[PDB]
Amino acid sequence: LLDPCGYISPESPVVQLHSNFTAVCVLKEKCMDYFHVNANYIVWKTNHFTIPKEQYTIINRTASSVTFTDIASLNIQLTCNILTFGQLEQNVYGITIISGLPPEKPKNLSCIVNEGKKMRCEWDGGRETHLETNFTLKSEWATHKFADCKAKRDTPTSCTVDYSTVYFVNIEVWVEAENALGKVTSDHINFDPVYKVKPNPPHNLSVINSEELSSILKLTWTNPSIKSVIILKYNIQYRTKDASTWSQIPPEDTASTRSSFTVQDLKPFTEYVFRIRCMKEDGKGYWSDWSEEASGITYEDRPSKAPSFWYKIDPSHTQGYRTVQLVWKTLPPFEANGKILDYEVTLTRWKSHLQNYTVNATKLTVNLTNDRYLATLTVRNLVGKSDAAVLTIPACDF
Amino acid sequence: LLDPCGYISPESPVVQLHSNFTAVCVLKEKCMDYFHVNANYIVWKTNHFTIPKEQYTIINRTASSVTFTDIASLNIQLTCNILTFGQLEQNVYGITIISGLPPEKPKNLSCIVNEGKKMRCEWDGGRETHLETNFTLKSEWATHKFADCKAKRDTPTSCTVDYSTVYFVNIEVWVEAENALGKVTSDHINFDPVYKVKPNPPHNLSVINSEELSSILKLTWTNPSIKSVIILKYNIQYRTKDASTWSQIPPEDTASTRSSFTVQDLKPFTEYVFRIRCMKEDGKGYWSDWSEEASGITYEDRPSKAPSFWYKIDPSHTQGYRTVQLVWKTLPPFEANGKILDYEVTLTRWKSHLQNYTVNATKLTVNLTNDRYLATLTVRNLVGKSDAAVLTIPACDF
Amino acid sequence: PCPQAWGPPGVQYGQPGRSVKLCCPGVTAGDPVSWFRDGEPKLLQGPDSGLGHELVLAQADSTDEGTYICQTLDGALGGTVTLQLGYPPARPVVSCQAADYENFSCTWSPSQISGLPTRYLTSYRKKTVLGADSQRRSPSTGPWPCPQDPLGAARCVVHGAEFWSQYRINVTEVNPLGASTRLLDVSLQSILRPDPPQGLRVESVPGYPRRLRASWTYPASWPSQPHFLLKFRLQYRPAQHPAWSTVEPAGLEEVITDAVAGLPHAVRVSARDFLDAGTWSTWSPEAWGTPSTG
Amino acid sequence: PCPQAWGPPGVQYGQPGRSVKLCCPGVTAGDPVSWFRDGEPKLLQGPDSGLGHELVLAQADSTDEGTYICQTLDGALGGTVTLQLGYPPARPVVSCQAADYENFSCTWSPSQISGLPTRYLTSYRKKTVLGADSQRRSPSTGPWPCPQDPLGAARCVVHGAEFWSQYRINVTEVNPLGASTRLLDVSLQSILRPDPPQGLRVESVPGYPRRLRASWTYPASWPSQPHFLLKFRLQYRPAQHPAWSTVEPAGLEEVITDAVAGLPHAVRVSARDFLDAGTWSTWSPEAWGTPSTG
Amino acid sequence: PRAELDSTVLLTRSLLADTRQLAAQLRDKFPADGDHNLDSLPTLAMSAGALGALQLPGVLTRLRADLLSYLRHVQWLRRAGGSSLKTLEPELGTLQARLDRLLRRLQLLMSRLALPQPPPDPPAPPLAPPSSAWGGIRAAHAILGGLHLTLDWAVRGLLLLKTRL
Amino acid sequence: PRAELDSTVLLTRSLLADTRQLAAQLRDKFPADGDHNLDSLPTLAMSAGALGALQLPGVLTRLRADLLSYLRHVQWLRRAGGSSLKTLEPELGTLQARLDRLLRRLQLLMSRLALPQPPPDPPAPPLAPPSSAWGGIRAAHAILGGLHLTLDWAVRGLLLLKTRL
Ligand SMILES: *[C@@H]1O[C@H](CO)[C@@H](O[C@@H]2O[C@H](CO)[C@@H](O[C@@H]3O[C@H](CO)[C@@H](O)[C@H](O)[C@@H]3O)[C@H](O)[C@H]2NC(C)=O)[C@H](O)[C@H]1NC(C)=O
Ligand SMILES: *[C@@H]1O[C@H](CO)[C@@H](O[C@@H]2O[C@H](CO)[C@@H](O[C@@H]3O[C@H](CO)[C@@H](O)[C@H](O)[C@@H]3O)[C@H](O)[C@H]2NC(C)=O)[C@H](O)[C@H]1NC(C)=O
Ligand SMILES: *[C@@H]1O[C@H](CO)[C@@H](O[C@@H]2O[C@H](CO)[C@@H](O)[C@H](O)[C@H]2NC(C)=O)[C@H](O)[C@H]1NC(C)=O
Ligand SMILES: *[C@@H]1O[C@H](CO)[C@@H](O[C@@H]2O[C@H](CO)[C@@H](O)[C@H](O)[C@H]2NC(C)=O)[C@H](O)[C@H]1NC(C)=O
Ligand SMILES: *[C@@H]1O[C@H](CO)[C@@H](O)[C@H](O)[C@H]1NC(C)=O
Ligand SMILES: *[C@@H]1O[C@H](CO)[C@@H](O)[C@H](O)[C@H]1NC(C)=O
Ligand SMILES: *[C@@H]1O[C@H](CO)[C@@H](O)[C@H](O)[C@H]1NC(C)=O
Ligand SMILES: *[C@@H]1O[C@H](CO)[C@@H](O)[C@H](O)[C@H]1NC(C)=O
Repeated sequence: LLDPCGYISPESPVVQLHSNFTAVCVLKEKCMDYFHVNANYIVWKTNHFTIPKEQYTIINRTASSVTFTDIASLNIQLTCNILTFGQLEQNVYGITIISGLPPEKPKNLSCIVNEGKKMRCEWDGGRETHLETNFTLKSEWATHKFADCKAKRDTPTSCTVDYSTVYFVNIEVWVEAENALGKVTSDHINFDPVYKVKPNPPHNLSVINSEELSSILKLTWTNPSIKSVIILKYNIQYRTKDASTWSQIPPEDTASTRSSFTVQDLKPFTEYVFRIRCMKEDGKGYWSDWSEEASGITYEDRPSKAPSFWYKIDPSHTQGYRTVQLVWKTLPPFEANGKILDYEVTLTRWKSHLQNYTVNATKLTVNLTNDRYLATLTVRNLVGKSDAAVLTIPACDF
Repeated sequence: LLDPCGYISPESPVVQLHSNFTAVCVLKEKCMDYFHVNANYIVWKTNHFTIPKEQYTIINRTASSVTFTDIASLNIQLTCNILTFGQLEQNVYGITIISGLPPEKPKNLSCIVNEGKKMRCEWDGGRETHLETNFTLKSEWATHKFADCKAKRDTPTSCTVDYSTVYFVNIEVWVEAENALGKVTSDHINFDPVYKVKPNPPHNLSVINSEELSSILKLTWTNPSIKSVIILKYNIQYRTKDASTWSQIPPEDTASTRSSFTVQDLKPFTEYVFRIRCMKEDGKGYWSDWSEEASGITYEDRPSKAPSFWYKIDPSHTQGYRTVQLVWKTLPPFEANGKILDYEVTLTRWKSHLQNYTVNATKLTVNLTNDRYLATLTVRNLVGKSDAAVLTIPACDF
Repeated sequence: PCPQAWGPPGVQYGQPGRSVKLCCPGVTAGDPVSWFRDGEPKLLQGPDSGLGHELVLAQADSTDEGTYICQTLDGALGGTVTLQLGYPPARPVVSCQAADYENFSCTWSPSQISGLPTRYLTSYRKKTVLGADSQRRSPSTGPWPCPQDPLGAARCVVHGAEFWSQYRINVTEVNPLGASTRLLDVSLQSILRPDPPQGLRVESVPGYPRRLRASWTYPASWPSQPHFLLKFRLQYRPAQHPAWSTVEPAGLEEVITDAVAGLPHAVRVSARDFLDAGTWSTWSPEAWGTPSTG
Repeated sequence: PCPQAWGPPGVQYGQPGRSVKLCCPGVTAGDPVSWFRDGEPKLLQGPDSGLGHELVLAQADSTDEGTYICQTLDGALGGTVTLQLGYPPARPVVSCQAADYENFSCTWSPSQISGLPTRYLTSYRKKTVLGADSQRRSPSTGPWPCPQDPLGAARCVVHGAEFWSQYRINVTEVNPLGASTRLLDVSLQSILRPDPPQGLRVESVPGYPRRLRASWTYPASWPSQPHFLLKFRLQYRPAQHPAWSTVEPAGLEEVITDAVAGLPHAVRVSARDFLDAGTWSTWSPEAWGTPSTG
Repeated sequence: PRAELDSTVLLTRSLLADTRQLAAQLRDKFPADGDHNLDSLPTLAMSAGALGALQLPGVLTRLRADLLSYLRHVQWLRRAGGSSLKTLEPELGTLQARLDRLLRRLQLLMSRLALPQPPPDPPAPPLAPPSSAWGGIRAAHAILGGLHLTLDWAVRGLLLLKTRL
Repeated sequence: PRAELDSTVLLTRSLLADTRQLAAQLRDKFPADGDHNLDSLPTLAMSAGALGALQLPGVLTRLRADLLSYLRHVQWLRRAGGSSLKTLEPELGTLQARLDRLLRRLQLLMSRLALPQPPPDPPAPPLAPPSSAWGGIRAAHAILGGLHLTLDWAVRGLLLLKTRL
């Protein structure tokens, strides 16, 4: 009576969905004698649901069996019971039926060596299997097997080896997927780790001007340590502080290792932000992230044309004089070519000595006589003065 | 000649900042004989910086020593050298001097038992010490010591024990801070873990109306499993879908375990969002997070007063008739008391049979005779019709 | 020498379609005797030559139901037997309950009456765990009678029952032809269900327009004792509303705090052992109350 | 029997403030002799009674510099000695360099001349690692002479030097009174510095307004060999700009790609062993070029 | 009464609730049908007829012997148990950490109440490991099912003590 | 030439750069002043006078013997080394994983080039652990300093082979 009598076979099977499974319950002689029962008295239950009597098959007087077809439940819990003394169910044995599909051959397998970190590989898993599936990254030379890489529970589609990367030697790598229902290996790939490096982006980026011209800014940065193994290539992008999209330098112009670069054809007095990325000259691998942004300002330069210039005139409060209000408009930024420092106005009477007035405003009230004057206006920055706007203001009797 | 000759003492000392430290370099007899030198020829260097000759002190012909005062550098690297054959420095021995402060007694130590998780304790660390300092949570009964809890490198101010929480038994807990420069223990605290539980917030929150009245909404939710050990208390907050701040039910009204609550005094046809939190009735511990938000809508009810009602009148195109344009304004939401389903207009001529017209708009064109009419307007929802607005429109000769 | 009777001393019983073997009561074993059906003179025959001490019927059909007369070939009336037809008993249906920690009780009804004098044998035993055999009876865990007090009520009574042990009750329906024993596993700690509280009253609480006080007492069949308290679950519902609200009061009182102002409320409560033993009681009679105004 | 002379055969040397002990050259040891200062008749005395074979001077001051005459008491002129005053040698200052993988060279200057015939002994040895003593010389790692070709040039020459071994060069300045040996550790792999490239030329590249081609050759003192290449570092700078830009060209050519259009550019380059041995060369002569227009 | 006696009854009720929930969840997941037995558990020969009458050492002594047997069996499940029952953690381990803790606390209780301590009894030899995973599942039902009776009477026994001390 | 010969010289240059950087960083952090020695390293008795002349087995044989000694010493630092040098990881471990890998690859190189293999020489007995942390630091300088010479001549030796095969 004591200890679980009889057994269920197979012990703990795993089968594929839509396949067939036959379960056999066999009773030990001692239990069969004691309760005065046999296979015909065995009833099967799964997850508290009674299996319909029409599905049983007595294989022998000692054992009963059932056959499930087109299995569609992921976790059939099977229990075998006897109806003993009658109208009483007692547990004989039990088993858990797990179902699923075998793992698919991993495809689109790829690896990457981030400078300073060990090799990391990624692969595409196939159909969900609902079972605990182990992933092991395998790698071996024709004369040597490397330490297995066991994927983490959280990241079953990626693994990170425990050995440091060794460049310039071909390594054979592949991933092996295996679970209780089947074993399969992905296709083997062959490559030199040097072609799967993902360097860090350049750092210590600094933008420095040049007090010569206004259309050049010098970029400086510190290359990543990985330059000792591969030759770096770069991509320099630039835009105006207000632009919405980035432009790009022709790749051919930045196709080899360097630690500085001079950008030309920049707009005057415009602030620019720069960002860079780098990789091996041959393009084999994946692009690194963008570097930190850097800002800079161009040098001074002078206005490219004279400003628009006009005036208004009214009678003065002083007999014999006229009050002339000179007015002008602030140059557009692209024409101003920089911070306006101040203005200079000149006034010359026909055949008389020139007078000059520096003005920090867009209007000036002066007391003029009734004679004809020539008026000019230039604007000055650190580099020099603009050409003058010149007008003849005729005499009042004209 | 071979193997490091002589030694530096003390082997690898750790001292407190602003304290004094004396270092002694002693030369082995074999080295002293070979190079024909002695203590007076010993020069001391630290981190590539030459120690000024005036700071040496010859303790004996075999050993030289230096004394540093008011030590302010965190990691003096000390090396002892001989000037041998002359104008040549050779390494004798070396030591690393580390400095800092002893750990302060941890204060404001507190623990929390999140339901389903093990006990977690937090404490305030003191002045930075710049040295690797271990934190170990200690706990013991008067007759038994519990497993030590080792703080994690990332979280040195918190530790999470490895044993499951056992409520209703007082446990003595404290944290011990120790490092190379000193050992100290925080003050001991005593408490029953049952008073440091932080239950999860209620889930499965559902808002259900009641088709009786319009000012009641019934709240339902599933209490957290922790209700088996402590009695829960709640805080119910509510506001209108457009309100910016939350209101709150009087705590006294929700001071004991429950799985439902009926909110009263709600505005008609207003959408309300609810959120709840719970804790032990006595207030000993820390408040849990807010539950998930829940939305609901009140039942229908009818307008509380008649709408404003007026009209415009113009000559009709049919001889003998007048075109009367009745117009009204949509009730304010707080007065509408719900979705307007439709309107009903009635027209009664003095001593004649009433006519009624259902209108789904805010204007109606009708052809009336030249007699006097009484016009009424009611608005109807699922519950009923409003009181009517009544006007006398006088005859055209009035 | 024939099987002693079942009920009355000169009547025997049988089932249709089976075989029934009648004997002549008052005749020396070995005397040849004749059998007749009442009112019909044809001499019946039998496999044993045709003249033994016992009549046999392989027929057993409805036409065979009636009164029979046996007589010796001399003409002497050897006795009378009545054949009543029926069917074996069906398995009875058994349920148990218990409102205290000492006694529990079970009841049963026939699933079929058969038309036969269906009397009942009732017993129960305490199952053990050693399980060498069905014989571990030094305290004698065997069959114990369930006495039927006025010999009806259809219920076993257990006095001095073990609170935590598990019992397998053996109710056997018997008629003169067999048994169909009902076995029902019962543990006092699982099956227990107290009666609902009595005297539930609801009262307003002046000053608080949304609180009501409910009070009630223990059921009389449950003696108040410090070892087994009861937990309680109270439900309340405003008139015309469809869904109950549930609270779990401590003790014999409960202040409801979310009652809708000015509306009748229905209230009902049920009881269970405070350590979640057995199952919850049936709901109490509904009680109504109305919160104070203001 | 007196110390054989240093330079010329009848002159001896001394340092001021020290003790100097003159001997009479042409007199039998044991004959008493008299000493006089040139032009001054006073008979000088000495600790050895006052009449020995050797004059002693504890004075040694500047007034003692001049020509001395010794004569026996008979009047016979026994010889002449000249006292020249000076100072012990100072420690010399030594530097080495090497532009090839075979030979390296060191030079030295006196830190003090003293006024004495300061000749130099030069040697070097190959340090080992067993270090039982300074005697492991079966291949004889001892002192090897640095021959001075026209017996000047102030430089040792090493032929057939070990490329990777470390050497401790022993330069000893000597005068008639002592030594002050300079020891300088030198490893060919650490000290090496090639000469700059020659013939640096910059040319425009038609069609590309912002590319220039730089070319150069190896230094003549560096034979081109597949075992030790050189890496190169090129610098360019627009006129009036303060900061150099650096690139590291492969081979003897480099296309500059960020030259400012229409502006003169300065260019200079330096060389180092391709396996980062030794140190970078000095900068080349500046070369100028101008990008094409368009 | 006393605070130490109040606390022990409260923790048993907590553990009783934990045991009932895990026992019902387990049979819910692995529906064993029929009465399962193990030779090593004690027979709980107590009719609750009269329980006040019993004296103080016996109530505490019986709980200690029963709980020690249950503790070994809980530990036995964790060590040699079949993989089928890994789904019962961490709930099974918290019960282990709680029942062991309460048994230890009871020994402390006995010292403070000056009750005679039982003589060190000879521990029962080790239980053979289960012959299969399902044998382990049946064993899990016996321990949790058997436990939720011992603890029920533990609450009761401590409550009897509470009415006096 | 051959691709296998190109690859080995390239990896040595990579390892040489790694060794130089770690050696300069280490002396930068622990400024040992003076020439440090260990009895177990080989004397690199090669003047680079004439190196083409030497035949193929000897160049490869000398590298293998020297590199095997350096490998043991690198391993020796990791196992019994003092805590003072924990700051040199993971840089020291990558070098270990790289130098060991290159030495193994060279044995494969020898098979493919059909060079006579040396007889299995008797391995040197274990080095005693350092007597102190600073003795370990001096030992670290010798291995990295000694290595950045062996590797320099390794690049050179492989380049000599490259001009022919
Ligand atoms: C439940 O109770 C019924 C009756 O109370 C039990 O039925 C009895 O079972 C026994 C053995 O299985 C039958 O055999 C009898 O044994 C006695 C003693 O040896 C013998 O003197 C009789 O002549 C007969 O052979 C018995 O006929 C039967 N019915 C009765 C006693 O009315 C039944 O076994 C019980 N079920 C359990 C305990 O599971
Ligand atoms: C660097 O070179 C100088 C000279 O080339 C070395 O100086 C010489 O050192 C020796 C021993 O230290 C002195 O002693 C001499 O030994 C010989 C042989 O026994 C003996 O015949 C002499 O009478 C004298 O005692 C020697 O005076 C001295 N100067 C010389 C030779 O001019 C110096 O030791 C070397 N330093 C090294 C190798 O570190
Ligand atoms: C009745 O038939 C069953 C068929 O399943 C027999 O069970 C098998 O018996 C063989 C005998 O060697 C074993 O090898 C198998 O392992 C058994 N099946 C299983 C699933 O274990 C059974 O033995 C037969 N009855 C008798 C008395 O032999
Ligand atoms: C010269 O004095 C020094 C003082 O530091 C002596 O060094 C100590 O010698 C004692 C002798 O037993 C040791 O116990 C100490 O451990 C030594 N100091 C240290 C720091 O180790 C030294 O011994 C003296 N010289 C001689 C020849 O005795
Ligand atoms: C077994 O599988 C076959 C297909 O291979 C299917 O046709 C059949 O229905 C399944 N069940 C049986 C044979 O009981
Ligand atoms: C999968 O990995 C787990 C953990 O290492 C292991 O227990 C299990 O047996 C593995 N499954 C198979 C099929 O090997
Ligand atoms: C040592 O410490 C004292 C203070 O305790 C200080 O005054 C002194 O300057 C320090 N240095 C010495 C004594 O060399
Ligand atoms: C601090 O912990 C680390 C890691 O366990 C240990 O190596 C170190 O010795 C500890 N420090 C002290 C002072 O015990």
